[PDB]
Amino acid sequence: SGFRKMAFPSGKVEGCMVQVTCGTTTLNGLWLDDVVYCPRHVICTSEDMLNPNYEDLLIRKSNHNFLVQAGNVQLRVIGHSMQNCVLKLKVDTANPKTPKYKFVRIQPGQTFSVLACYNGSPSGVYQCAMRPNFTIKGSFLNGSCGSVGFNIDYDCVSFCYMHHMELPTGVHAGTDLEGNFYGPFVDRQTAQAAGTDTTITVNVLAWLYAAVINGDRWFLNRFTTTLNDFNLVAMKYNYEPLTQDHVDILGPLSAQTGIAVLDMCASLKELLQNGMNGRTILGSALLEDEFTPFDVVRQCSGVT
Amino acid sequence: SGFRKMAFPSGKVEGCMVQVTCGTTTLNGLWLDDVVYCPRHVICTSEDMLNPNYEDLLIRKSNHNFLVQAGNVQLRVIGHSMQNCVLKLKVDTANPKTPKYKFVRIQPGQTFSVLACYNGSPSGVYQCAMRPNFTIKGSFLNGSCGSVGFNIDYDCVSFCYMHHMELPTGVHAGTDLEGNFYGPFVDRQTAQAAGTDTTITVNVLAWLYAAVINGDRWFLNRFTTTLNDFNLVAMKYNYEPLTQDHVDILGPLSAQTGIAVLDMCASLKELLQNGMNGRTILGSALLEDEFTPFDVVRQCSGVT
Ligand SMILES: O=C(c1ccc2c(c1)OCO2)N1CCCCCC1
Ligand SMILES: O=C(c1ccc2c(c1)OCO2)N1CCCCCC1
Repeated sequence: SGFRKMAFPSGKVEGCMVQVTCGTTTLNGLWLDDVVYCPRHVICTSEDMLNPNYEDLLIRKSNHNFLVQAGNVQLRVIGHSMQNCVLKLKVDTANPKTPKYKFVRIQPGQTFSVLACYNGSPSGVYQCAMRPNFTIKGSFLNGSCGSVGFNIDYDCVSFCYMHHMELPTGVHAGTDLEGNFYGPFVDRQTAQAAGTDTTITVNVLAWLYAAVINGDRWFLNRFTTTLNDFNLVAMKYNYEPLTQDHVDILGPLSAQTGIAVLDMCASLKELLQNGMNGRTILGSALLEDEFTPFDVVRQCSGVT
Repeated sequence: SGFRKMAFPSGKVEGCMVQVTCGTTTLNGLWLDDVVYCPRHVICTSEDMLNPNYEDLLIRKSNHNFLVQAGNVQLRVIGHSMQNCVLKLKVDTANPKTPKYKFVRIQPGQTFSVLACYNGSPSGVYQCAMRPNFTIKGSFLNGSCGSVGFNIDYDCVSFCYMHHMELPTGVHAGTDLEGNFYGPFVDRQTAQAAGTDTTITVNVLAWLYAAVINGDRWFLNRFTTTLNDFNLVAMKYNYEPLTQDHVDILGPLSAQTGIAVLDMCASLKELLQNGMNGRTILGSALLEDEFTPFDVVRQCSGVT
């Protein structure tokens, strides 16, 4: 029993992290097969970042201008290309520790583990969610760019995120591994404001199921609701609208606990309207939204 | 910027996890050099657990009764001994992935990463604290026994915890790697109640510094206090007493932020007395106590 914010074991990804230096900028790269993936802003000075023309900056760069170091050994760069906002540096050596992997573009609400790295060396691992405004709330200092987000299905690492920047509000923006930003963000030092950081309703419900399963049941009430009635309250409290697709996804947790999804929605509705009154759920004083239904099932069943 | 509950990268420990089976009980072992460490209750049936005589149960066990599997390969057990509440199974093969390591017995308040494992396979990694009542609040299903807690200093893994049991209240108890329980707990299925789970005051203060550093400053007040005045409030709110040793440990965070430790104590005192009034600090509605001063400095400076 118990329920923890839990990251995937990071070993498979640790094996992929390298240091990329271009001139005086050092950040992290991901080494998969004979390709190192890194943020294209590695070619920028702090000056360049104000209005970079990446294609023009890249003309001034050759293979030998990108220094790739894996541990204390240098990799030979035999090719480089820019795909959207990432650089792909072809090296002469396949990463011998390349795990089974996929590049996936996740949806808002989806959770993933981040291996925070500095100079190509892992510092820590944490769990986070793609926010509905396509930011993430990370822990990233200077040098952490190119740190990656991932899920694991048994032995296959799905890479979903590469860290590129911090907004003036101290939230995080980055790309998938094809170099496409999540949301409307760009790798430029400009006014970029995030939209409304709404609560991931389906994730809250999942976590309320996790709570019931782990014996925290005080918030279960005597009411039910409908998707339309619930959504009116959701809207008011900056919760994401709940769809039938979310209800379907919650089916197994409904089945396990014998609490109909709309009943749990009615318990959530009362929690929003009445607050937690100084109570906690799974040791939280607010409604946790960075566990997916899949995360709850995984942790409650003990998938490895 | 940003501040996350962050575990150590788990790869070094992933390399140490094995499956231990004795008869019909399967749990996890830690394989370091040519020794596999596991909970001695691996020799117990669910029946035995009510009043096990471990020395008597062990007489009925030979080297060949302990099945040790690392991936899909069996290890040959050439010796076994019981040290306190752990078994040490000598195998004929040194773990080739043995990291630099130490066994350390941590104090209450100290944080560590847990690699949750099932059948010797890692499921996830999370951060937790040795509670002042020598429990931890983990996420452990059946088969997770022998999962370990650890800190990393650069390349040296300090093993501090091995998971042994869940109390009837769903909190966790385990040993150091010499098999000595944290607190008064025993590997027997009996009435074992935890004492008061007090708040780790020094850790709250550290996390308030982390908050100020990351721009969350609304709770900073116009007051200071003394250790004796603060402690009277601490006592009342089931916070651990703050010592000069804790004040000294907070010195670097005091220095960095320019907020005297006793001033932050006075801000904490007001938060206890006045509550958070629906406000959050670092996205928490309660005062987080599972970051040490060392953790805050590490994450705020970006140690790898
Ligand atoms: O809802 C509660 C409440 C009840 C029990 C609790 C709790 C809160 O937190 C821990 O256990 N209150 C508090 C007392 C006044 C009545 C209305 C609001
Ligand atoms: O202390 C607060 C408060 C103020 C601002 C906040 C907040 C809480 O949470 C988000 O921003 N209140 C709420 C209003 C009535 C006055 C006393 C209690």
